[PDB]
Amino acid sequence: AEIYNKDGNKVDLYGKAVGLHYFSKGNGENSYGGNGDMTYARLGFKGETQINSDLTGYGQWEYNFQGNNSEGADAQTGNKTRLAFAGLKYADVGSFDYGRNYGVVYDALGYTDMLPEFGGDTAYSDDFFVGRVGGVATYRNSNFFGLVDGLNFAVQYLGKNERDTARRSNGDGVGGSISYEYEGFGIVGAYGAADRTNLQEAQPLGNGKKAEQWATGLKYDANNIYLAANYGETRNATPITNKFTNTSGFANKTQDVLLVAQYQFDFGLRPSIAYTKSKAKDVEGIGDVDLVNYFEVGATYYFNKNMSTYVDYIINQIDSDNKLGVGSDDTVAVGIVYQF
Amino acid sequence: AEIYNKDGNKVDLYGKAVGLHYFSKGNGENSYGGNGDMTYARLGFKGETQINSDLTGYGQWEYNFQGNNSEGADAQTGNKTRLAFAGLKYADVGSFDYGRNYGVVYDALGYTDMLPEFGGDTAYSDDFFVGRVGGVATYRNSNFFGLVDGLNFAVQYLGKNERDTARRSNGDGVGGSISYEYEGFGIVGAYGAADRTNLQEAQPLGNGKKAEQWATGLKYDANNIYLAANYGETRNATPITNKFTNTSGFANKTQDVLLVAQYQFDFGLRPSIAYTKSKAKDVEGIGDVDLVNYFEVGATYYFNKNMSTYVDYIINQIDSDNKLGVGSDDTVAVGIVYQF
Amino acid sequence: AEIYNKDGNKVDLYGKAVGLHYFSKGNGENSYGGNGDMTYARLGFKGETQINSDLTGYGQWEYNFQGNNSEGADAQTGNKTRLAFAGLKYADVGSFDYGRNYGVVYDALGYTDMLPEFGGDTAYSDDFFVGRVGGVATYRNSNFFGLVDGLNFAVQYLGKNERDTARRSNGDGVGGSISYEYEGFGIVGAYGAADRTNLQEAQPLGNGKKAEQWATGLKYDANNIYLAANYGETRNATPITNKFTNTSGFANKTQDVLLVAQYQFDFGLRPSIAYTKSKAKDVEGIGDVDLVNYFEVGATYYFNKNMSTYVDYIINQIDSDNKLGVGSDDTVAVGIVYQF
Repeated sequence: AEIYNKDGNKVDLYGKAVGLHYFSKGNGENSYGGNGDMTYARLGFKGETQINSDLTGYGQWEYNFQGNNSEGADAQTGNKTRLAFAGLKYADVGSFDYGRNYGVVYDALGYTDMLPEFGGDTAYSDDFFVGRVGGVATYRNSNFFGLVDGLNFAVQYLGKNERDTARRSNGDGVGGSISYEYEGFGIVGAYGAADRTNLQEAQPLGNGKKAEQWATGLKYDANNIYLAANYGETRNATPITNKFTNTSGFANKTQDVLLVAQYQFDFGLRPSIAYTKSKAKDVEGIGDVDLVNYFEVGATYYFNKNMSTYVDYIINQIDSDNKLGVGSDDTVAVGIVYQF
Repeated sequence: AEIYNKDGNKVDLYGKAVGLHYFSKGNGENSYGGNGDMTYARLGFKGETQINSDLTGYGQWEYNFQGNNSEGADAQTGNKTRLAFAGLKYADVGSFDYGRNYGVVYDALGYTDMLPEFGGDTAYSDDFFVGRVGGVATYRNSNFFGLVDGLNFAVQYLGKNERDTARRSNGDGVGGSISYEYEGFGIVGAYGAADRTNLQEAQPLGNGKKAEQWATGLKYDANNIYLAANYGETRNATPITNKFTNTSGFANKTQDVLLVAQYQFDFGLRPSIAYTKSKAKDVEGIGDVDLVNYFEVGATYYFNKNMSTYVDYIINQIDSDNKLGVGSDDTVAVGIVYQF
Repeated sequence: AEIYNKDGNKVDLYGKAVGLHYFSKGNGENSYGGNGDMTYARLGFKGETQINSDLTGYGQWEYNFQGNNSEGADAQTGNKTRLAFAGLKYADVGSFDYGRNYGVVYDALGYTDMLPEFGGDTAYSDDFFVGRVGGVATYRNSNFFGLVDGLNFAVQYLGKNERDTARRSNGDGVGGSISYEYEGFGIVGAYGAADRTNLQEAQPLGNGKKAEQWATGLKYDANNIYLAANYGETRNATPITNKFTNTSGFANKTQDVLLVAQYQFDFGLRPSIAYTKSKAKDVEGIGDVDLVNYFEVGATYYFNKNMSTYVDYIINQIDSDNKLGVGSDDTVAVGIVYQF
């Protein structure tokens, strides 16, 4: 909501409350998304200030508050800042921001990250360029300097983040993306590469000094229809766990595909169908193994721009024999959302 | 404060800062409420959107920020989300919300939870139906489908929350409440029952597979007067500790009474008197033992709807011999509050 | 931003997003400010309500959200409430607030805490009267009861805070400050003294039962110029670490000086030069040793009241032989800030 607009500065305070539950058999330990209460809230602000006719400054901060914790010792489980960045945008020259922000490969992966609750499986947080990540400098360009309608490109530098776990760490790297959109159609490519830290190199799973991620997308978003596909591959980038040996690391190689189809009826119903598969290769001790493999059926009803509910069912196709011990059971999410 | 109201959606951003101190003898270790700085702040939003003439959607999120922690290693002690839920309300049919919300037995216990700082002793957080708790689905009905002025009822399902401590866990359960209010008078009953988790069943204190809580209330709230009483009992629900053996569990049985009387002078003074007693029975190794036993005198002055101060004194009647090692000393709280 | 103003109550919701990076050689382990992403955000509210013609009530809460953490296990590192207090102000009689607030010796140290990113080295958090601290009661007086233009004084009681570390603890104490400002000139003195806790007395570094801090300031702030100096000394108050022995405590004695000079050009550039030196004496096993010793050059450009960027370079003069193992390398910070 726009809670302040004066002197060329406008501020957006936003947020939501999501009542959310997952249903899966038994513990949910052997399932796609687990089991139980998953309620949470969000709070964020995004600001935009007019410095002059050609120059705008902006910033944004976004936080996640889990609402499925006690008020006791686990009160903080899963809380975090999601975004925190400030930047400048000039004319048709381009924009630059720094902070915690989306890695550039998400420019492609965004095409399919459209499911009510699940999906966007390969867009991992703190995983180089595929998702939200800290210390990223990003240059963006709209309509090629104002010369080409619908053509955008982006260049991003990722600072080194040496953390106490290999999962959330990374070395220095560079990536970029390019996209063209014309009258309903969208196409996008993105690539990123970066050094791995010594801690990542010390993990049992994943072998190499460099990490690489890329992905391409096609979409059609005209009127009430939404169709999109993504394809991508990664080297030493995708985080994995062997539940049998309690071993952790990254996948030497992955190949992923994501498809989504949805339709928005004017009366508020938005049915959804999707497919996602992420395969890993050359995993030490395992070889080839599916990481994600499922169909999705679901729907969201929008009462309005502020209220909605949704069901999201995961027809999980990972088999009970999966060599990594990836969960084989289905998961369904039901939720009710208030946002401003 | 209503910081946004447009297009049928209104948003309330609220919060307060409370400068608060407790005074009790010595360490305060042997006292009712402890000793020292107890300053804190709150932040929350509650939203309400008009979907149509008969349908409203709504959500709310509420957080506690302790202000008596250092900026160091204890920076987070006692911080938590208090409420996080969204729901729909239709005509006279009723309302439904899901998320972290008040257990239905609080519909009764609310009558006496009216003291400036203390009181509401049996309304434990994450304790089934008596207080705030996660994963609760709640149906509410006002004026019996629009047919009976002042008659309300509520039905609530509590999802299982299997946490890492028995204190904050619970199994599946169902509860409800009914209340009738007419011209100053209020009466209310509520009951709740639920399964206990294996972790709760493994604790030294408390024996049984089921937990049960109920309570009834009477109140008079006309003009400047406020009088209210609560009575209630619980089985395997009330959390307790034996300080001698450092043993923890739940009370097999409790019987509780809460009384409050207050008067609001037009010039802003609101004097308060209260009595609270919570007895436990069949406690392993102990038998019968008082958990809470005190009189309360205190007062709040309201400078206005935004500013107030208060003193709250606890005449603690727990004896120095208390078999559980419950604190025997008095406690007084003094506070100054800014809220919006 | 003033997001609500009605019925004599005005509320300020403010905050910022700061994209921030530090550059220092190698690990940055041997440097002044370290190395890497240092992005963060702030959120706070400050409220002011008219109780009557002579009486205003007020409160404020301020929180720090680090934006250089993963969304994983370190998600919370460095997050905290900075301020949380409420108070009343009456006529020319004075104001009183309680909560987490600035220690009174900061009334002096504020003169030089003016650098873009660094500086204000001796204003430690949770360090008695020099910085933000919990459970402080503060009386302030403006213009000597309305009798003396520019003369202010303050008296502050510090409640005991017995925490789990000696660093963030303190005993009871009292301090005050006095300041006089006339047409660009400012002068200020402040003193504070307090008991030390048993935990502080048990630390290897620092010997004594009492802690003491004082400081004086002179400044000139007319037009576009800013000049200020501070001098101060402390006993058993300044927190220190011996990196060689991994020993911790407080400095028996410190003597500190802080100088700053800045100029604000009308077109938005604000160049900055500074000097800071903090020496410790009678440190067990060491004797005399510099804690801080550097020159600062830097600048901030203000695009407007909402947008800015800055570079801050620390010419670190601590030598590589420093007996405490204080970092000897330089550090430069670059940042881009959006605030409302």
